[PDB]
Amino acid sequence: EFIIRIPPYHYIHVLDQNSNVSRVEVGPKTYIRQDNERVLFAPMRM
Amino acid sequence: EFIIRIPPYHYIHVLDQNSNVSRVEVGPKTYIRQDNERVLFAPMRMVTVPPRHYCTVANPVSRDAQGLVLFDVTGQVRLRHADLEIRLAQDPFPLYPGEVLEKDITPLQVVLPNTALHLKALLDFEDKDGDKVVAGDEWLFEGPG
Amino acid sequence: EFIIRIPPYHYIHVLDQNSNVSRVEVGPKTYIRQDNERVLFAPMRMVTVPPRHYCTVANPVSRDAQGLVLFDVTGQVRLRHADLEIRLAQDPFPLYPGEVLEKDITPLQVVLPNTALHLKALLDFEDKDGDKVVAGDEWLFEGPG
Amino acid sequence: AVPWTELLSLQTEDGFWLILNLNTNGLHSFLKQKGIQSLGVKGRECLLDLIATMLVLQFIRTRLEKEGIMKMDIPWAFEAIKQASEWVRRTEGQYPSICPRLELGNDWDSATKQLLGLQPISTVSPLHRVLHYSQG
Amino acid sequence: AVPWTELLSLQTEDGFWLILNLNTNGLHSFLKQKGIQSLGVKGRECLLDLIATMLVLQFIRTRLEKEGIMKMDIPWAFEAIKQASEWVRRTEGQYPSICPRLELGNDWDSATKQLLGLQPISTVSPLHRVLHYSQG
Amino acid sequence: AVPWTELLSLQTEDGFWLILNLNTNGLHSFLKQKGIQSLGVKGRECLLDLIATMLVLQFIRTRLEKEGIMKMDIPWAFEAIKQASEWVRRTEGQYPSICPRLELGNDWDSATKQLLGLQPISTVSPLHRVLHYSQG
Repeated sequence: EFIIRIPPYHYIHVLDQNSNVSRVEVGPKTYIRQDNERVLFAPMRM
Repeated sequence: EFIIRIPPYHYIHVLDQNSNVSRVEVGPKTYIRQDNERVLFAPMRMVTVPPRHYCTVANPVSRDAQGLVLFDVTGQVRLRHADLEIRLAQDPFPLYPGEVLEKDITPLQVVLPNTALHLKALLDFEDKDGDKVVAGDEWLFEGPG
Repeated sequence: EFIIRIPPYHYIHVLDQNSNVSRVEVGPKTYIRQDNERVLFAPMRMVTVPPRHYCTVANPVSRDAQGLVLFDVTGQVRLRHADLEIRLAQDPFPLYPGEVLEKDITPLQVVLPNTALHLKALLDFEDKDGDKVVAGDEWLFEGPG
Repeated sequence: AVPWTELLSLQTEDGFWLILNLNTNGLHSFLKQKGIQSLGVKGRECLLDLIATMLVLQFIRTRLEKEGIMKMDIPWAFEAIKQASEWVRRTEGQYPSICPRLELGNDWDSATKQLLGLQPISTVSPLHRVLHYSQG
Repeated sequence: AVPWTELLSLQTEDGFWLILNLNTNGLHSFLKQKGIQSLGVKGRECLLDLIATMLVLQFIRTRLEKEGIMKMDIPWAFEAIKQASEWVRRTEGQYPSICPRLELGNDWDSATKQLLGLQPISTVSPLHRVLHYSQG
Repeated sequence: AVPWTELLSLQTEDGFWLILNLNTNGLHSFLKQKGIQSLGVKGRECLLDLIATMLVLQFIRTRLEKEGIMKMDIPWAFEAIKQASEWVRRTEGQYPSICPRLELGNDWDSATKQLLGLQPISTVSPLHRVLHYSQG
């Protein structure tokens, strides 16, 4: 759950539960979240 | 679990799980944590020291030239590892994380008339007299004090 | 397994399986490994040495003229094989890979008045006096120190 | 119904002193802490014999005053009590104010009553483990 | 109910000293480390006989003071205690401050109480394996 | 319950020395390596008799000090111990610092305690196969 690997030309949305604020994370990147944070869904194509 | 109400003259320790860094929260306050954070234990009393008493705390906090608690860049506190420090009567201080209370509240001992104390220098130091007291020296602390 | 949270004053060793090279990771930090890499063991404490105590570590790290840890070109650390080194009181150092802690925290011994130590030079050296102490020489270390 | 003749069987050659029902070990380790070694080897044996003789005299006076009847000197054991009181009154002058400095009480009447166990011991006093280490 | 006559069966020719219930082996290997060989062959036997005689005298004084009753010199064993005390008080002056330098206590009263086993031994002291190597 | 009279049955004509429970073979092959042949045929027998007499005296002193009681000179075996101590104290002056140079310890008290087997033997010392070759 903690390990997030975004394929090239994909994105996710992750929820800052300390602020109730979400944002998008794009790229051919690996993503590491925190304990408050919560990725909303499995990575979909841009 | 999320709601933390620290009574007056109490403290806790809470663990930042994003940084693996802990710290102390004091006061007559309510505390609200985050989702990463984790309060370690139920709120315990800031330990107090009456007059004519003392205690020794292993691993004391490095304080500055004015007694302000020095911190690491990473949020952690600057201890002095494997030392002791003898604390006399003062306000009910808290214990920063990584500090153990070895000696409890124990009384300052009184020496009677016509009686003295045999004292050995465990480690080299420099007394208030001006003498370089090398480790191994012996002492006569006499008096009714 | 992938998530590694090193507490304050701890360390681990992690194995680069692309190079067969290990190294130490210290700090009050969280650590994230890769797929090749493998953390060897659960995080242990950076060993600390109080005053009037010492320890001996087999195979010490070669440090430079300023005490900066010297490395190999291949990422590995420059040890000094099959030696010892006696460490006195200081900050809680970690142990680089390939180092064994033979002597624990043991106290520096005190010699009493009217008593001395019989000391033998195991290997040739050059003392602080200026004498070429050949191996096999005998010593009288007297005093109450 | 205390042993009377069995005390005189343990009477020493000069006049100094189970039959007492007291922690011996614990009292010796208590007096070891207070610095009895610094009084000389000869001195500490004289002081321990003094304290033991005062303890025997306090046990005798407690035995007598339950029936109502240095000043203590039955006719059949009057000789041993007389020579014990004369041994007490000679060597006591070597030690002025010794029961405060050894932390046992004000004087010997306050000290032997606490050490015998019939009178209370305060929390400010360190004499709480002389009757309770025998309870453990 | 300690053996009394069995001690006098083991009485030496000059006045020096199971019946003691103490680790002999372990005490000799303890004193071997501290440097007793550097006192001369003649000297180490004199010191060991001194320590054994002080141990027997402390065992006697512990036996006596449970019933309440260098200064120690029953009438039937008064002769052996007298000659043992005279043997102690002669050769003790050869060794000033020997119990600190051999790491046994402040003086002989502090040393023999710890070696006999009725008084506590601190962690800063290396005398913890003289009673526990016999427990292993 | 060691054999006492059986030792005096094996008493030599001058005062030199199973009843010992020690590897004889192994000790002789140990001393063969260290160069005892270079001391002369007459010299090596004198040295072996010296070491055997010191071993018997250490066994006697271990037997005595478990009950508490060159300086060692029971009344019934006092004559043999006296003549053995006089045989020791005469020929010991021929050999100064012989136990370090033969690799047995600091002095004879350190050597006989290790060879008897009641005291530990370090890894830096080659005396580990004198008690374990008898275990094989």
